[PDB]
Amino acid sequence: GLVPRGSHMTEVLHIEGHDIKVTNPDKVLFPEDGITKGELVDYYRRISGVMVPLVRGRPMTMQRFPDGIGKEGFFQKEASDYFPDWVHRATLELGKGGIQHQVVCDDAATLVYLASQAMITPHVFLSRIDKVHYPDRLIFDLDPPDNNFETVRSAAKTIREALDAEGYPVYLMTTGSRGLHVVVPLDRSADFDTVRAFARGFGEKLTKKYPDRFTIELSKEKRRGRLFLDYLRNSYGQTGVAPYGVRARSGAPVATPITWDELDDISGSQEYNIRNIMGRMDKRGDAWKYIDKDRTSIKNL
Ligand code: NA
Repeated sequence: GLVPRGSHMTEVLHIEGHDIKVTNPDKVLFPEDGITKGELVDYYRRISGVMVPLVRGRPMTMQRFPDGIGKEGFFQKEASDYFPDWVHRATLELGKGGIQHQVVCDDAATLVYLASQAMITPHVFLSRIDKVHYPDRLIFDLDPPDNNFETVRSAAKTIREALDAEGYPVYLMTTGSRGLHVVVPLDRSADFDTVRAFARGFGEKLTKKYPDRFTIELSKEKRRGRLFLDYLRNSYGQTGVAPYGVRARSGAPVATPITWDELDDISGSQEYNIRNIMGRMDKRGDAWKYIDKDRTSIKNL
């Protein structure tokens, strides 16, 4: 279950002053691809320059696969006791009662260390820990009911035009699976309840305009094949796949920020993957480089 590549039993990377040990780097995590633990860590190391700004401050849930994606992996919200103290934790009060300590990935060392701990996919809050109930992202999470990319691509364009028509900045990323997130950056002046009411009301208006096409029906059977305008990530405690996060799918696809024009150049949500994304970055640059400069507020409050 190796692709031997000359690695030592343990490689030590030196990132931002921290020694990060990568044990068994030639262990295969993607069996159809021969993508090893080391190659995954190297992906997160080179992508860190663009990804760190997009995940810093966010409570992060880890989807870890110590034996690769062909075997069972797990979600983990409570930070491991053995993570070094320089890996930031956020202290969160559970609605249950009591507290949870989640990782916050505030720098490249942390990102690389989490990859070395077999994190494949990071999932992050729509808010940052210094104002954890006040999102800086509004997400519409679009998946096609027919598993056809054109279905989600056309919905994403219409939704973008509807938000652009109201005066909002609209950003976009693939999820590296089947879907797209349409994203409005926010200035953190409204709390989640306000943002989510907006998102639901917007979805409701869009549904009334295109009633055979879109739905906000919460029950899957009532949808009757219409695309769900999923506003439900806009709550405290919800996560979305991190921008530049790897999915646990063959080919190692990446949830990639893309421009609206680029949406027509691609063929599907898994267009970019750890092995072809560097060519993309070289040619196109980070589509979300200025996302936070466009941070805005909900109109008519
Ligand atoms: Na939100």
